[PDB]
Amino acid sequence: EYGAIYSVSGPVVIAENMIGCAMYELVKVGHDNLVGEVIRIDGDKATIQVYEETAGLTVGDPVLRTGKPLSVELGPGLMETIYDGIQRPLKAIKEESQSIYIPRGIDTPALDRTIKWQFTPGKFQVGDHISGGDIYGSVFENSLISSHKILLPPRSRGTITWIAPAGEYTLDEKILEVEFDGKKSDFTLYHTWPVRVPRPVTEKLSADYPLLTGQRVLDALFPCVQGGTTCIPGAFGCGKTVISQSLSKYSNSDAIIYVGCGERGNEMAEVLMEFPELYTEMSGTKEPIMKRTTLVANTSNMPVAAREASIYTGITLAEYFRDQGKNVSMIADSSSRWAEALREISGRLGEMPADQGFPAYLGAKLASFYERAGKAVALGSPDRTGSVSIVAAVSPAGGDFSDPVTTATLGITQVFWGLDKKLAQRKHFPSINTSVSYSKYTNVLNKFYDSNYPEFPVLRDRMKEILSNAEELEQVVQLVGKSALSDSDKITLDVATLIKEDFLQQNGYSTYDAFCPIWKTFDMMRAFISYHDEAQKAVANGANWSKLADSTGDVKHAVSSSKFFEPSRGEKEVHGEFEKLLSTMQERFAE
Amino acid sequence: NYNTVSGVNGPLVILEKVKFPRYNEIVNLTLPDGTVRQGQVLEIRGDRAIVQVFEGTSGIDVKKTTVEFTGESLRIPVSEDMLGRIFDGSGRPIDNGPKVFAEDYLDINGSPINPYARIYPEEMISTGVSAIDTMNSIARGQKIPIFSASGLPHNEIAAQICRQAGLVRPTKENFSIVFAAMGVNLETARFFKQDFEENGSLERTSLFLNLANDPTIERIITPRLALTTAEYLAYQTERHVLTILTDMSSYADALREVSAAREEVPGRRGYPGYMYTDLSTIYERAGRVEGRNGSITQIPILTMPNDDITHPIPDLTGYITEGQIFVDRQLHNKGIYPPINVLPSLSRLMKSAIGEGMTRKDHGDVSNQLYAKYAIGKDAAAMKAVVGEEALSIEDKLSLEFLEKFEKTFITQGAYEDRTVFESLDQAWSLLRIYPKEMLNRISPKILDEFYD
Amino acid sequence: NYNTVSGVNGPLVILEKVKFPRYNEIVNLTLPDGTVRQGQVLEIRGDRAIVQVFEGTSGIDVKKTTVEFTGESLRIPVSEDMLGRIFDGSGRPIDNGPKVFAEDYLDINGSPINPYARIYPEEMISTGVSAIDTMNSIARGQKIPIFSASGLPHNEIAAQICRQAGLVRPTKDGHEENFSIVFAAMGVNLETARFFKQDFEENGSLERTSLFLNLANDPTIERIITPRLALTTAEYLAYQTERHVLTILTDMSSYADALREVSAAREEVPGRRGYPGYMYTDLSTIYERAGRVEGRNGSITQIPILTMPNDDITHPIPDLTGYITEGQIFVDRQLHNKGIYPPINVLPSLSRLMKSAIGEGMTRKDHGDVSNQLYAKYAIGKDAAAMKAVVGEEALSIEDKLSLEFLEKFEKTFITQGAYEDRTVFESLDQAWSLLRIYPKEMLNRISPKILDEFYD
Amino acid sequence: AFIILDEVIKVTNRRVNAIEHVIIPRTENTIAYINSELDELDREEFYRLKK
Repeated sequence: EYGAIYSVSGPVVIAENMIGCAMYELVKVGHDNLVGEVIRIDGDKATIQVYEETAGLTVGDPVLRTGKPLSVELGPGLMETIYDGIQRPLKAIKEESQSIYIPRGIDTPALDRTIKWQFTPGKFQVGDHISGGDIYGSVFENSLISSHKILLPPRSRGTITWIAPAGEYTLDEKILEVEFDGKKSDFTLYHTWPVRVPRPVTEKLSADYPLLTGQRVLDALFPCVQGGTTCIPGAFGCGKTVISQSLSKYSNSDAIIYVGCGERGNEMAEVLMEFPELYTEMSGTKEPIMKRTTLVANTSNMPVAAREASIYTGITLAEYFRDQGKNVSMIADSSSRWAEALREISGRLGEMPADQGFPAYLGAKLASFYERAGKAVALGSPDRTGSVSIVAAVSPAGGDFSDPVTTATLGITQVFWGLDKKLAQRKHFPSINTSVSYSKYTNVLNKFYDSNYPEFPVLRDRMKEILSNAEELEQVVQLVGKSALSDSDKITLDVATLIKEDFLQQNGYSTYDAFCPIWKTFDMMRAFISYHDEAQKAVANGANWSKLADSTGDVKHAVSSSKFFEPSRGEKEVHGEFEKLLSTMQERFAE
Repeated sequence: NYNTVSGVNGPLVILEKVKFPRYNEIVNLTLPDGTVRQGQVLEIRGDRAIVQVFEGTSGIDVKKTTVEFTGESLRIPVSEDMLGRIFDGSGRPIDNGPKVFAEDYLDINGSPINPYARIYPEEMISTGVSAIDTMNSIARGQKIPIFSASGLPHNEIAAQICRQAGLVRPTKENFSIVFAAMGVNLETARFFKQDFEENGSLERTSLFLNLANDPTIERIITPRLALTTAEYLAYQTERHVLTILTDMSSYADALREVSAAREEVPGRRGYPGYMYTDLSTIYERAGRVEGRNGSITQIPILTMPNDDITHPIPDLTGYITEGQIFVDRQLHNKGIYPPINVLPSLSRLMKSAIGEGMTRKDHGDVSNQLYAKYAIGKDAAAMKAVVGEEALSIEDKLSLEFLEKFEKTFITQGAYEDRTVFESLDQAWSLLRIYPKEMLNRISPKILDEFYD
Repeated sequence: NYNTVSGVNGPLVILEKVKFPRYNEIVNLTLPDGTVRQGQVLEIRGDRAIVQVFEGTSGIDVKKTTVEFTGESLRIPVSEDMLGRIFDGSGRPIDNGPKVFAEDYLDINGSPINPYARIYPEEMISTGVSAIDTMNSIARGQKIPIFSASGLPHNEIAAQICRQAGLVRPTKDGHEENFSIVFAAMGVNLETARFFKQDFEENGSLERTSLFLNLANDPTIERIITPRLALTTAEYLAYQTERHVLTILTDMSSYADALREVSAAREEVPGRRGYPGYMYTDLSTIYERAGRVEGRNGSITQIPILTMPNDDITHPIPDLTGYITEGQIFVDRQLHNKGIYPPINVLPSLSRLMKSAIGEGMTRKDHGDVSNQLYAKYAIGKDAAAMKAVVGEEALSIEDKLSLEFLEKFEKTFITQGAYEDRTVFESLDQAWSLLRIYPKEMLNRISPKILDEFYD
Repeated sequence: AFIILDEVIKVTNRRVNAIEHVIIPRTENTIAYINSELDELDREEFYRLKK
């Protein structure tokens, strides 16, 4: 039933004859059809909350209800398209309206219906039993990834009758006719799924598949498996954007879903400008990085409803791409903005705050957002495997860990990597605190990595204990002195300084130091462990520290070059150097 | 079945044209999309009624929805076939098995044990841990909680306890436990599942699993179903019932959320005012029944927010349950085996399992002496860290080394390693030998002469 | 004219018999004594409608009162000739100048800038102050907050900045059209406003700029709506007129109390310390009006100013502008009580966009390095000042004494500029090098060899 | 004078140790408890006002 507003209070508008509409349902208010959301419902008069400006909306103006909740369009035409918190293209808005500003009440489609695509039935014929999630065909979207699989939409089970494949059609055209228990039904290449409801899958599983960060320290210290969850600081000027971009580019995942909450205009503009500049490095060079990825940007001026629920939409899209059986990743920048927007939404909902101005559903929403990720098997006949790697950033107001956002982030995410501004001010590579770094996923990742016998965990724990001993030695150096220590302590300190230079530090600006392969990092840790073991063996052999440090300098200079020389196809070249280190030991057994 | 509904606000529901509604009555809600959601009645006034929706009011039409009222209160399908089978938070089977046949339909709220009919905790048990034996004893049928912190090996400690429980107990009929989770993590769920699988007790135990993805109402109702199950096991089945509950913090925050959503008058820290009694509902349900064999031993597990022992959660937990086992993050970063703080951790009655006729009369005095030496060692550690190592007396350094050895040896054993009570008492006797003769004033001459080699 | 008004409580009143009313609609309220009081609709319902009289309902009998419905919301008279005229919170005359002829009318609500249409900071922006344009650099499209305090002459600083803004780009080699400056007053004293207008007319920048003055005696709605008016004015000279614009807001705390009263007008339950929970969005609807547009030569920059209550940075306002805006300019009460020029602490002073506002082609290659070196000299000089106050000056070391002399000099020379004093970036760098000349060549570890070789002479 | 300097250095080290884990921890804990009490009181007042 068409609604008519009988009351307007601030952003909130209550409309009678709304009995047909439901709770938490989107609606178009006024003659301008402004975007709004129904909060409560009393009899035939529902109380709705307009996310846009309430100016211009008057009495007597018919209010049309969508009849459903907030959703999004998953399918072809979604990729290589920038979107807002309301899931609308900015570039198409600037192309059509030809304005630098976005008018209130304006609306545009997320996926282009004016774009013709060539679709073809892959593994679906007429008479075969299929269900929701089962691929009914394949249509090429981006220029990088293989043709995007068009699958039978959820809550649809039956036998196919008339297939419109193969052929050229838009996203607004039905590509199939399915016969269910409800008799005749229509199905298209594009589908619509709720933003508050995660994408349906067949079975849930645990993720043993490690995701490649490309960074040495990231893959070694705090490795994040594909499907796993990791968190970090949202401090500006700490060079977080470089780490994020490098992580997105060197990721082993098929696609990347970036969902922003809110930030300064300069930062958002910088990210938007630097986004399309990235190029692929798989098949030499495909299209831009924006083609095989999705971007959702919301500034500070954006609505709170388009902020807190933006992560839901982004995760919905990421899971939608994961519903096609492809590993993806969800990046969230400045989640504290979404938390504050959730606080303002809590104040707008009249819900009594819990602590420090946080809402009641805070922990529930956080856990709900954290449980959407992971590696699993999607629904349908296809039975394709997929994953979603969650990555979030927290930028608290006061910076204290006592804040609800920080506690919830640390609690939900099993992996927390701190970003220290001083570490970035140390004239070093990407800033991470070695002391505060911890992960609970180490066990499964180690057990899984042992299958290929690529074992970081031994050298990881060894270098960890070495880092602890070096930390104690550093505490003792600031207490008594650095010249009062023993030979083992000095060797440990030198190894600590060496590991923080040619190992931990990796320049993203260079070619071979940009992305460190698993074999590269493993060989690096192996060579380092070999050097430390050779030094420890030479220390007990009766060799002087000075003579050893003088004689083994060539080994250190050769080991320092193991971060370069490109491609690891000849990784054995490093092993020889390790043998040379053993010769260095033989050089310590002579002089 | 009434198809009439009036208003809708937030996560709640209000209906009219009904009468004689029952408090917390089972009600079936059929939505416009055909979705069937279970719900309980909140309050009833005149010809109008108000109830709370478990699955949420999201996506529900007002005039297109129908509601069927059973009129009976909250009812659960308890049976003797629940053993070995896993159940979800909504009561539905999580083991993907067929329809479970209910032996009896009973209220999940649980019935408080009568004071005269209530029997005091007695006998003893072997948890396989020295701290769970010497420092703080654990009676069979008694109720003690476990206070841990986020990031700590709480799941590992709980797994070790559950695994070594029935194994060590036999050295004192196998012990039967119950696993219950409310709004927990999927990773912790997998860890707990692998733990129950490794322990092999899953066949002799029942599991109630409420995911965090699931609603808060189901998670809160999981504890009730587990309570009714354990009660039916410790009464009708006449067997020993161990109660293992996890993620109480999530249920607490969810309870505060439900309290705030109804705009009810909040208590301390924004929580509910009935929270104390709400916890005391399942807290005082534990105990022994006179004339009835078997007992229900409550071993809850909770996590203090931001590792704060001053948090309202731990305070209310201690105000409800009698005694608790505290886990400090200070010893958790030491790399040593699981971080139990002897000072904060204590048992309600440690004198029930002590004395002659049970195990030995040298238990309690050695516990008091060890606690005294440990506390003195802690104070001496603070003083040594303050003034210096040369500013402390001999007894200070002695108690310091004794406490350090107690932490490195006695406190650190292993997860898969279950230490016998005899081994614990022996290790304690060897630990007291480290201290001087005049060091322990809490020990008697006979025990001092007997224990000293 | 509507006599159907049901009742009046405080500044807000309710009126029955309304048809097709809108939100934030303008209305003319004629009082019983014949007094003319303007008003704006706060809310509307199916039965009655609630509005708010800026002059108040005091002395207005609802029986003899009349209410004329305009049928339109708050709008602004944008024009290219708008520069040089002074207005008030309601858009009415202030300095008793003429009536500005509008080129086009626009909405006060305005519209947000598209994310893909946003352009990053490129051109540098000269502040003109020795402690501002040097330490933390500012560029077009950057949000730089100004933190003042009680008893702090933020007015004179604002006037000095406005005076230094006109000559800020003589060196740019956009010249024909003078850059537009926007002066906005909210809840300001009579003396401060008088001095502001006097200095504006004396500097001669009053003709090339625009002034909107809302005093404390004026209604809160006027001061609250003043910001939107100035924002729309700056927006009209950017997206349409395509010209460089600069926005300046004074006493944002008074506007915060005004917005608090406006929020209390809806009888809504206040948040922590009596402040709206939507205040974050309110500031997000303000500071987001600054930035660079892609394809547009004209850029708009905004530099708001707010006084911290009870000399505390813990205030909700500062915390709100902190994570939103990039960098913040604080004020040291000690240096202000030291009888010196503007007391901006170099330690607290920072800018995130300062990296794009310096360098070759922007300002100088010696800018950032000498800035960090000067800041380090002030900090280490402060530490050495604390150390010398302990064991005495006999324990003073080489670098310690050097940092002491450098700190004293920079405090008595570099930091001190003046009220009407405006120094060029070249003069600032020259003074910086001259002040750093007291230290040796090896005394600066923050300087590069090439720069030092191409500078020192 | 060197011996007296050693004693004074010992007193200074003791004062530094007293300013490390003693005064700092006490002040931090007190500030935390006071902040909690103030926030709780403000929350109660805001709850009463909301009621």
